[PDB]
Amino acid sequence: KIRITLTSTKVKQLENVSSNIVKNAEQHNLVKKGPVRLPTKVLKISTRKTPNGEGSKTWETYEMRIHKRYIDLEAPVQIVKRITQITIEPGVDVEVV
Amino acid sequence: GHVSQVYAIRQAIAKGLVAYHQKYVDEQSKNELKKAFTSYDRTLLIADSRRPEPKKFGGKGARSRFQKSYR
Amino acid sequence: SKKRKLVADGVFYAELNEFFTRELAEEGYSGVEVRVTPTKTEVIIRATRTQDVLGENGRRINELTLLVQKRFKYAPGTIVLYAERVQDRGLSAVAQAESMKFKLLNGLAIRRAAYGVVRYVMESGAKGCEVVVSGKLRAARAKAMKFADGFLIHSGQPVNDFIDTATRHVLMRQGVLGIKVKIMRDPA
Amino acid sequence: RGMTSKPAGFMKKLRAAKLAAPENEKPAPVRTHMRNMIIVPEMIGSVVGIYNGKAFNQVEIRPEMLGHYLGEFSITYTPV
Amino acid sequence: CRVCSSHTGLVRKYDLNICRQCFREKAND
Amino acid sequence: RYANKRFRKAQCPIIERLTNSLMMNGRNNGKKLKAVRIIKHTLDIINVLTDQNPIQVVVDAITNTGPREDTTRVGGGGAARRQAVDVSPLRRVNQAIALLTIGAREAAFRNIKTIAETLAEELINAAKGSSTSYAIKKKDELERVAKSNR
RNA sequence: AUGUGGUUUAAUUCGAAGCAACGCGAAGAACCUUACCAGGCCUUGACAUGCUAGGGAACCCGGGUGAAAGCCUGGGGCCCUAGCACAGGUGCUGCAUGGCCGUCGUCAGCUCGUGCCGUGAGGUGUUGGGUUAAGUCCCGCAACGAGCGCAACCCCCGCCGUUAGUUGCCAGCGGUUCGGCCGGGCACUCUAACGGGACUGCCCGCGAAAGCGGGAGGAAGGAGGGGACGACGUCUGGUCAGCAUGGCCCUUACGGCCUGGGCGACACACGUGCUACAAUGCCCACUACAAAGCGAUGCCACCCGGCAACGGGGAGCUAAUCGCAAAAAGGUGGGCCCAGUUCGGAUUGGGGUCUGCAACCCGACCCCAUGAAGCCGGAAUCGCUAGUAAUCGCGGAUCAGCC
Repeated sequence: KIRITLTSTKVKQLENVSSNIVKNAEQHNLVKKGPVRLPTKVLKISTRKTPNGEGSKTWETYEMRIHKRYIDLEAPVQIVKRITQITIEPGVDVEVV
Repeated sequence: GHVSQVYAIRQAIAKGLVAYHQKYVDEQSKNELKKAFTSYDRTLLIADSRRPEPKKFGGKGARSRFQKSYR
Repeated sequence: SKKRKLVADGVFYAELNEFFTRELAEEGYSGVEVRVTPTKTEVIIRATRTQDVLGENGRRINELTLLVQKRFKYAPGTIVLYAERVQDRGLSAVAQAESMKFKLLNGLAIRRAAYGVVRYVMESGAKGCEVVVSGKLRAARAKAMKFADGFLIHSGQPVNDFIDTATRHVLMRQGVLGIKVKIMRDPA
Repeated sequence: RGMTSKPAGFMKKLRAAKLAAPENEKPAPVRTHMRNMIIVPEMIGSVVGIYNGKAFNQVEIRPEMLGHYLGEFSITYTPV
Repeated sequence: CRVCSSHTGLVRKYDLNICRQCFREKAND
Repeated sequence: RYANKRFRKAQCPIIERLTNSLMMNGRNNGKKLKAVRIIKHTLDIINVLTDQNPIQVVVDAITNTGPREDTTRVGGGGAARRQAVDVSPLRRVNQAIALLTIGAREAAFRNIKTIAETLAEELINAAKGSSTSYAIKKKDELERVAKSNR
């Protein structure tokens, strides 16, 4: 039951990335759940532009929508092998349970 | 809230009525329940996009602006 | 990255950039991209003169890369050091700016130095370019200088300009004078 | 009014006041910003000047006075 | 904060920047 | 002026637009519900005390309340004379409804948990069946002012 | 309540000053913070590499004076001194500056090229008529076009669909410790990626045209709502007190530590606010709909002791799966009956909880008693054009606690 969480700013960067992981693991584990979408949350943050330091007076508003993708892979085995070396795109941050 | 729900339900019953039959739902949604040139009769068919409204700075409410005085 | 040490992970990058800018100046710094996974950070410094960076037969690249490890211990993790050549330094706003900033330090006619830079940039590629000099021109009363050619128009307007921007400072006995270089390239 | 089980008192004056205790008392005052402190008996007899924010007011503290804050003794607002 | 050392108001997470200013500054380029 | 006239959804009980307008006049703080209730309860009040159907009573009230002529100030060569003038049909309604609610609020009688009786009594008092009450006074007073300075 | 003027004070640290200073820097003043005041204390120096010379040289424990620093000194047993090379100051100057910010102003302008007019500076274009949020567009014209700007291209919110389903729900069936908990199911909500949709496109009216008015459909319109994008410049605008930095000034101190006081003073003046003067209301009870947020010694379920604040105990959560949380206005039933009142809660007496070394000066909270002014506000004056104003409650940053 290896839950994989793939998050990224770009929708494509994930579709590519998460898709790769689906195909690879297909080789040494169960058959993956398939890239599940998980809705995209947008965060609006109004804060000091910089951290405590210069221009505490500064502000600004930011909106950063972030995308997610689970594609769970139950019954693990040499999934790890196909996954470990295989990754590509930067712009993606993946963390696994 | 109960008010919001009243609107959502109102829309629901408006939409379902259309699926059952195109004919019944008329002008707001389909024909008479359905649509118009400009002003909305009831325009039950539309989903009121209105949302609370963010508070803009420099203004108390969002829209509401502080009044001026002789000061 | 990690909630706990995203900041820590970040501080290091500044640390790395700190040395590179100090050392690599002669080389002609343009940008320092930093990619990372675990204890193996990328750092691919871009330079006009890759030679200056590398050293002879790669002797300098060794020292610097080694210097990096001192700062980046095992905890930061060993890091590599890729270097790519900048095709046409003339295109890099950072360089173009630095280029002018240096001449100003020399005490060259600023207005002319500006024309030349716009010309060089304009001369090789670039759909449009513009250079801006701060004040205290010729150690004179603070002023501002301009110069531009080609459509910076269709740039400045955010819509996919792809305008490289760069600022370069210039310490001087008289005082600091900022330099701005804008280069317009094919839009998206 | 009981703040908690242990009465708080900042150490700046305490450590200072008590040292005076073995010699005896200290003539002249003391001066501490720490109006926040509660006064303890060792304080008695002493004269601690408290900070209005403007200045330090001489407050002789007597026994009836102990449970108090010290700040209670130095009023911040003046009619002036 | 960490870089500029402006104490006045640095976010903890970055724990950097002069304050919001450098945070915004670094972000800007 | 303020904006284009927005059309108002007719009243749920009696699908009369004018009624909704009246209700809007009553409401404050967007408490649309309390506002509707007060008007409805008043209508019930109109039913018991008076044999007539409330809808008719109200409409008649507004009619008595609408000013035909109003005086507006204007600067002539000397002093600002108050020129008498007709009132728009749109304007007359807003004034009538507004004046009713105000006069209604004016009434001493505090009946029903809310205002509802004052509205009920006010409307009847307005009717010209009974053309009295504070609302009508203002109306009569304005007209009187006009044509005074004919 | 709060900021300011002023006055007062040992000091009430500093700055900000018409719009664009005054709930402003302060998104957290009891000590701290803290820059002020009182008192105790600390010169090769609080830090760097080094020189000549006399001297005790590692080090460990006391006393005198003191606010502390420091100074003097007793003394078990690398370092001091003399001469030499060489930190700290929120102390002044924002008219020496960087940076950043406010502002006119989200406002409609500023120009070029060629042509044409003029001896020339320059003009024409960019003016005129209609229209627009707009130098926006239309018609006109010795002008014809163009560049920066406007608009558009980008982001968030409105409606629909495809893809994806560990979010979601019996929608739909079987079970239940009846918690969507279990199997199951992607429909729905949702999550995030992409696609559609609005263009005065269609209908009637006026117009030369742009377009103005009106109507239908539609979630939505005639720029649908909010951002990014605030131009060249103006104010010798604001900040050396965030930081940076030229120059000037202080170095037993214009530095540093500490305890205490002050920034919380008041005869008064003003700004911004809160609560309210009540019946479209107040109180008690019962009962119903939300969003966006935050949680490690942190949110605190539930149980117990207390009228209560809160204390004791303790589950889960590591947070779409647990907690903050109750939503308030609202609906239902009762009380009040027009009174300074079951309005209104100032002020004051007493008891007490909690944080914190410590709540006199000078914390918040609870319970009893007290129960003020206030019955709608002079001259004058402020906000807002729709999901806006008005009204109701909820969260957060700072943060021990909290004004």
